[PDB]
Amino acid sequence: TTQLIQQVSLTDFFRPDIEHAGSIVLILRHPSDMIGEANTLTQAGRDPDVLLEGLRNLFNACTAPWTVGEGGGLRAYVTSLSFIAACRAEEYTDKQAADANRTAIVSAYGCSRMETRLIRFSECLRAMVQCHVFPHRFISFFGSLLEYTIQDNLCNITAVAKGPQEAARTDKTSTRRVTANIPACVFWDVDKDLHLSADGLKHVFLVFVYTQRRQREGVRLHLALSQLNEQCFGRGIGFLLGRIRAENAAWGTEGTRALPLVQLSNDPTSPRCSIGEITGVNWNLARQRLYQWTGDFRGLPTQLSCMYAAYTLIGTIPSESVRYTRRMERFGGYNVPTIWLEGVVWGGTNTWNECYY
Amino acid sequence: MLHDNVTESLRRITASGGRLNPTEPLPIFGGLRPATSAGIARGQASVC
Amino acid sequence: FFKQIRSDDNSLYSAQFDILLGTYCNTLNFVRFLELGLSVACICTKFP
Amino acid sequence: TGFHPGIAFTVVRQDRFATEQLLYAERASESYFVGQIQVHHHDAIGGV
Amino acid sequence: PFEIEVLLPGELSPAETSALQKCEGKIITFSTLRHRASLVDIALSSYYINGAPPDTLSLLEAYRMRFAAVITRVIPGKLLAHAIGVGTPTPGLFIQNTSPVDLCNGDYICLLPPVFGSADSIRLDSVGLEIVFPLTIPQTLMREIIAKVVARAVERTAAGAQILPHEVLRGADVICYNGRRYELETNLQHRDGSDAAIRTLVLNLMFSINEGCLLLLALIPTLLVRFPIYETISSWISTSSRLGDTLGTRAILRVCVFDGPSTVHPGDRTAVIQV
Amino acid sequence: VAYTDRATLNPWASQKHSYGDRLYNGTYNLTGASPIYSPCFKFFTPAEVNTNCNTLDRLLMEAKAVASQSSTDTEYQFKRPPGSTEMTQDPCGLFQ
Repeated sequence: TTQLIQQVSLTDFFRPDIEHAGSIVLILRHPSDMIGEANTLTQAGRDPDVLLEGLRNLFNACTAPWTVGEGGGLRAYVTSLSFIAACRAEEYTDKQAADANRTAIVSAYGCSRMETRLIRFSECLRAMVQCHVFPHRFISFFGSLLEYTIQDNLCNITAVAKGPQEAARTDKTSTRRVTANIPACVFWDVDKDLHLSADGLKHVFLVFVYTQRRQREGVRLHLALSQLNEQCFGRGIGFLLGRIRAENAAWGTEGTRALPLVQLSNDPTSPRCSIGEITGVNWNLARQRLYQWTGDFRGLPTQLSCMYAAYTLIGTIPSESVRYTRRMERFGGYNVPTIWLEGVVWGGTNTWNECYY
Repeated sequence: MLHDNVTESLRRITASGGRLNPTEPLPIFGGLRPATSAGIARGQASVC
Repeated sequence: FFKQIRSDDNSLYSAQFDILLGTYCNTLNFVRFLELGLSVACICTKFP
Repeated sequence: TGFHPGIAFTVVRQDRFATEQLLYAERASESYFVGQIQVHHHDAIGGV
Repeated sequence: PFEIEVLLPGELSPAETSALQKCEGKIITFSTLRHRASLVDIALSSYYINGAPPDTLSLLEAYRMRFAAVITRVIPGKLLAHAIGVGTPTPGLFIQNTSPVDLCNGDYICLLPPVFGSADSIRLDSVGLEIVFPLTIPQTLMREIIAKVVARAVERTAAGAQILPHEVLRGADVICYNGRRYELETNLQHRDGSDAAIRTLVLNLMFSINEGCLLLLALIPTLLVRFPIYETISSWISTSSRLGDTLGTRAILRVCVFDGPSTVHPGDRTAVIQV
Repeated sequence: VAYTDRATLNPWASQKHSYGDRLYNGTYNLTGASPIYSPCFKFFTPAEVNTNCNTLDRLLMEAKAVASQSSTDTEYQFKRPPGSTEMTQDPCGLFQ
């Protein structure tokens, strides 16, 4: 009834040893595509190679740094949700839960070359949202972790693709069943902000809030759980994010007379330009003036410079009146508040809807 | 060095009179691997 | 530790145990002086 | 040009060789436990 | 499981029936689903409209209105296929990569008419028909391919219409994926598909954009510090909407690779799951 | 230690920050991006070790055919490919 996906990768962003069974795991595209997209989509005036500076130092502080460029299949493919949650923990509203998860992921990992890795990833995302290379097209989604095998610094993991959560058999734990586990920092239900009844079926989304200013950019990651419709979620999110939308509309771009067309077309006795002269023999004295309009529009907010969020459907919960449970348990050698979701069917294609308003 | 021509001629001269050298274009954000040669003679060469 | 499971859950189960594989020891032997060949180098006798 | 400056050098080189080894073990060197086998059905590219 | 059987023709040349065996895991597209069918509907002859061969704009419409299927195996006198349609639980579904771009795990599949180069296809001179197979590309790359190929066409019209060309450029366009650059359309000459298949596409795309960026400039003149005026609005909405439905993006398959190589090159076959 | 009549043989590659030490230590990461192997790396690295048993037990436990540090496919002796599991006995490396 369910399907599985296997993949081997480097363990510098993901550790299937400490991560609990049932957590979310994401994958990354090849970093070589970032520069090819940045040098062509960077806003006019901005420096396009600050991303390259921010990117090179990331792998310089990562094992096997001489293995970038060929993509033979031995790169850091997958990553964990808690990793990004800890990298951007200074931006979530739940101060204590954020910093607790941060120190926990620092201690449970190598804890020697981990803090440097985190700050490199932090400004890496900061430079990612500096040239309109938004990190919602480079971060895909995998199902919850089910089984793993590791020998040293290289792991083979398998996760569910789509279907019921407790329809698999992990077959090495105490029980043969697992449930979805998430850090309490990313969880954010919108219906209890929008003040509507929470009964019935609810969808799951991932959002990527963007802040665009001068030398100050921010990117969070929230796992929203709402009963709102497939497309109506966009109109719902704008009501809560109305501030950042207006901030971006004014601080997004930092790098002329009208014409009365309908007026002079409603009235006659205007200079006409019949097709007889556009045939193409002397098409300069025919169009000598005909108008001037002195018109040009170069610097204006595009629909891409005012974007502030991008969501995507992941799964639903058919059981009405969900009863998600939040509690603190040990994660390595530290305790972190995790929320436990039961009976969630994965599915849905990876299509991102961008909320630019 | 403060002068780019200095280090460029340095790398050029060093590549001259050797076997393994970085490729001429010198790509940015790469691994800097030498160009593969034809068949091998008598075993894997060892660096000194 | 309170619990509120419904008519069923998945954790009503999952036995797990540590086992012992037995112990092992060793026994020493005893040596007597007369059984050795060195006893033919002296005339042993008692004197309370 | 062949002018010898006032400096000397030492070289270091590492090589590897294939060799045939020889192993000896004791009678009761290890305790070995074998469990029971499991079957796992799964899909494939043409079949299962 | 719902399967469709394509009846192989009699008296086929050994060179043709051989090449048909090569395209094992390729995608065909059926007009109306039935357990038995001929070769006429698979061939290009069923695709062309108004007598003339089909147009890339129409090919996009054809792929939406028409139902797709996947070949599974070829018999010396029989051809079978499975559907991606209603609910059929097709087991061991594998497809062959036809696009020059690589694919990885967790990538969704979309269909696109051949735009880059000349479409490779089986040609049957004995019966007089040919079978054209569609391209399979990832989703994240689809929206940018269609935007680059049509922007290139407007360039050529600009260089010709303007008395002088504005030749100062950045070099050559290229799409990169998994650290591999494609470098499409090196030369300026060899206008094989400049205005051959994408002529009507760039035409409709050049008008609806011109009205949108002008109707606003003629409705409220505050932006930059006898007449219908309503029929134009209804005509613009109806047109811009329709052009939006055709230039859609709907995934049809997902690359689910178990116990195998992650990345796949053009020409290899991999197991996919019905989305 | 070996020759108890002089400090070092050459005073240019044996100090805390001598030229040879700065060139390769393993803790300075000067040749991090270089894909070629360097045989002189195992002689300039402090090789941290904790004291748990006596020197004889530690010596007898070190020689256990540790993993390789090169490649058997290329012809330039590149660095060890990540994931390749082949054990090669390494004498004269635990003796320096």
